[PDB]
Amino acid sequence: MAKFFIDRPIFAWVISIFIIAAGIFGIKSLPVSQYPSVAAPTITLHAIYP
Amino acid sequence: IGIVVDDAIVVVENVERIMAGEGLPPKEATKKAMGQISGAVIGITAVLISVFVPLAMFSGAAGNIYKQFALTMASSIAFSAFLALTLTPALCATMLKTIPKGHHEEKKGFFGWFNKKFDSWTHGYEGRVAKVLRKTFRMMVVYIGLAVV
Amino acid sequence: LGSGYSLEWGGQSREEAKGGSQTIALYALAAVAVFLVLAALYESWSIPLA
Amino acid sequence: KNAILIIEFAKDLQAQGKSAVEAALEAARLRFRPIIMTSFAFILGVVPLYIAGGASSASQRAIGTTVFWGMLIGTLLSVFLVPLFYVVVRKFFKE
Ligand SMILES: CCCCCCCCCCCCCCCCCCCC(=O)O[C@H](COC(=O)CCCCCCCCCCCCCC)COP(=O)(O)OCCN
Repeated sequence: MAKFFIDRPIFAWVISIFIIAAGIFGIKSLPVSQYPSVAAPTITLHAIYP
Repeated sequence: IGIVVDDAIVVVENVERIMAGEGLPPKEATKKAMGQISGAVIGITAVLISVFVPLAMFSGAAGNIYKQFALTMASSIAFSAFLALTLTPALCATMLKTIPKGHHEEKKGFFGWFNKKFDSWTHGYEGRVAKVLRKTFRMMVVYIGLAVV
Repeated sequence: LGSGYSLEWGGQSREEAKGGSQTIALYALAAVAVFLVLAALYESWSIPLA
Repeated sequence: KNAILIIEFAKDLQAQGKSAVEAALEAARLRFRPIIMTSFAFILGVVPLYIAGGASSASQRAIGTTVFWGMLIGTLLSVFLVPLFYVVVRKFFKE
């Protein structure tokens, strides 16, 4: 693997550029927040009996 | 940030040492370096990833935080290892000019001072290690005490 | 018209105001991808232009 | 990682006519410098968190203290203790 790429710098550069582009695209579509979602769901039932 | 440069540092240091101590053209000095240290990279990467693998296997708020930390750490480390294997050799063989004979030597100012200090530190460290190995019993009790503390 | 009178779109009009066109944006990506692939295959930055 | 960097090289080197002590000493001598480089790069990188301040600095300081001191002390102790571990383990669990 290491001997294959020692003779082909341009192919390695191409792979690196593809990785960079993928990273930028991923950054462009990531929501921001303070902390991850850690709260569990809850359901409340309301009743009235005057 | 400080962990993704370990493999590249290892590779570059090995190739630089070979070039400086053997006077070798970069293209095959790189191949020799890759042959020598092709297993250390994989060992280091496996060791690093095996500890962050279990963090992503818990539930709750703590589990969520652990997953968020561990997945990012592991993905970055894996990409760093792949890049060190793939791209580092190419640049080190093509974009790195030949080292002039003794170019690293004859440094003056801060660099020469630092080189002397580091040589002295290495000599002292080797002298201490060679000694700590003739007492394999007392040092074990010292280690046990350290662990207990 | 004074305040108290607004405007809304319907049917086909909704998406036009919701955005324009982005066909040119994607056409450029398909060229960069082809250039990168051809550069990797040829092992040279200059030939893929032909 | 720091321990394996020496253990693997010593294991490879002893397999060819090298005693345990000789292999351990040679491995330590050859692997010293990269270990220091890789450890202190991390230490200097994490220093910014150690002295954090401003908005949301409590968590930064909390993580920085532990990581910084653990790395420093662990590296300083390991660089001197790992060869002993290799020698003792090889001597007791023969083969
Ligand atoms: C000559 C050589 C002879 C070889 C020796 C002979 C063969 C002996 C083989 C013995 C095999 C070990 C038997 C251990 C029983 C398994 C213990 C429970 C495992 C379990 O519940 O799942 C784990 C729970 O961790 C979680 O994430 C959930 C939280 C609970 C974790 C607390 C459990 C304590 C774990 C301490 C270590 C236990 C062993 C773990 C390997 C996650 O693991 P998994 O279910 O996903 O399985 C990995 C599949 N890829």
